[PDB]
Amino acid sequence: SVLAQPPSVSGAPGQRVSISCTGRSSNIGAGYDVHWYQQLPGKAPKLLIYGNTNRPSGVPVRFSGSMSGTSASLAITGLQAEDEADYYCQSYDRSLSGSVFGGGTKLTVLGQPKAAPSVTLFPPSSEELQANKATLVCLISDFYPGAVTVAWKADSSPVKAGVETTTPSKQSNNKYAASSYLSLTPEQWKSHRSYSCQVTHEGSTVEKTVAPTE
Amino acid sequence: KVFGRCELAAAMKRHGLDNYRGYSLGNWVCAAKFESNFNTQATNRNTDGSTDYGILQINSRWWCNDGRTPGSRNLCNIPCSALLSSDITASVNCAKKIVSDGNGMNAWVAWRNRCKGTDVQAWIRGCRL
Amino acid sequence: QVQLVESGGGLVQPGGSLRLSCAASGFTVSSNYMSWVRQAPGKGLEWVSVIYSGGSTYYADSVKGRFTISRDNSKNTLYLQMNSLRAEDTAVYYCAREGRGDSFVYWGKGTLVTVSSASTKGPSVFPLAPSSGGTAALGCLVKDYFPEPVTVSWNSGALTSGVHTFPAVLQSSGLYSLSSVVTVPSSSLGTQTYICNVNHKPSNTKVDKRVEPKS
Repeated sequence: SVLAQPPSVSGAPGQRVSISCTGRSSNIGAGYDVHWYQQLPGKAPKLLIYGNTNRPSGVPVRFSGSMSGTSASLAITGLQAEDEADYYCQSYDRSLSGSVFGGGTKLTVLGQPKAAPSVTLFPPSSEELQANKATLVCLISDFYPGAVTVAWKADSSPVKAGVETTTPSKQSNNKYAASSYLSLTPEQWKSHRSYSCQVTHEGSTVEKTVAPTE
Repeated sequence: KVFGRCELAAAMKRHGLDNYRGYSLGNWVCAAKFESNFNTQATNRNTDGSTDYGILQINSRWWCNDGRTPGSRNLCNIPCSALLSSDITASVNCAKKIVSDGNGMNAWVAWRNRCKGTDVQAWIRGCRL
Repeated sequence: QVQLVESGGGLVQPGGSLRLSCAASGFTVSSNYMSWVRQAPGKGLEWVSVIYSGGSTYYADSVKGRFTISRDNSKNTLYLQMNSLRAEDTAVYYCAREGRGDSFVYWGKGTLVTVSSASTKGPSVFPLAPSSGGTAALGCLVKDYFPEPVTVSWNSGALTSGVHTFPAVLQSSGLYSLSSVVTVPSSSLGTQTYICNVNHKPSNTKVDKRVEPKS
């Protein structure tokens, strides 16, 4: 790499964290200023630090930059849930003749308030069944942290065949969302008294059930 | 010699730097301000054995020959001493060559940091050019 | 007041060509340093190209000889002509206005470019009828499409409150599926009409689906 950053950094609310940016003799080491960017989920990056240490309008005092030799740092004091984002350092490289970005650092705030997931389960629509297909739709929303396990059941038996589950990702409200899809044949759907989608999140369990009798 | 801002702007314009390689005159004035503080005799030794000479701080490893630098190239074909003259001709002619190497004005680290993307024409504002 | 609006993104096959636009407002593109920055799905930022206020252009080695940056002063627009596109050119392309020392002070929201030799597949849309306290959840299942994205609106944009379009799942088959759900008052179910407007531009799919209560 031309600029290196640690892939991940984590801290607790109220903690001080720092994200390093390691350049080379052709960029930071040549005297080229380092700029920092904060990229919130589902948003374009925004300038956080310019010219090694300057904060643009609206950037809190808890964000600070440092730079000497071939390296620069981004310090964050009084860590808050709102600081969770991808951070990028940027410089100029005279060997490549252009602007260059570090690989980015994902910042996790471990200890921010826990949020239990909301679950909505939909059975296959009659339109889909009339087309000789069946899909069960399990929608998981408003949870924090992002780790969840989805367990599907046909009566009391676990079902793993035809299960497609998303890797959880952030919603506009800074909480996670995930989806699980169970594909069955119309015959499989009608052969059981019930189907359940159960979501495990930390020590909690939320389960929704659908019945083919309607 | 230490130039005045407007004095250097006039001298640089007379040596054809205005819009040279697409860089308006104010970029050149700004670069000399942050590189040498308008001092034609500014000399800066580097830990690698090279030295930066004059008003535009031209490097002895690639552009000029000072006879002290290991692996010197002398791409401007001039002694580094010619770049310390009160007459900016030699510094301008070498800067015209440097700006044409693959980096543009970014070759001047201080231009990239302090002048690139700023209101550079404020550096020629109020001058009777 | 300063705004950057990019468009021109979409699906193109390997070796194909595409031209991106970035319409600016609240500043003049011709007297500014403008740049293109891309971001491949789940990857980091990658600088692509720059055009200096004086007209000088610079490119990243990865796009050199294939991409051409340019601007139209009368239209106050920035362009990125992309030729001989490869699978690894798939990314969200951002337009940026530079500040001091190539700091990227203003960014657009980005335009998605997908480069794939896989066949385009339009989605199958199915209603997710509300079943029988105060609220009801209903939606639309957007099944088996390629590539991303699909946009979902409700009642041609009239209904925005309580709308949640979930991130898509990438299935084993290589096809995507997503769902959009709206939480509505239960008392509205007998009267209010609920139509999800599904748009999948690569396959030119424009489908409106009625979500009615089941009987």
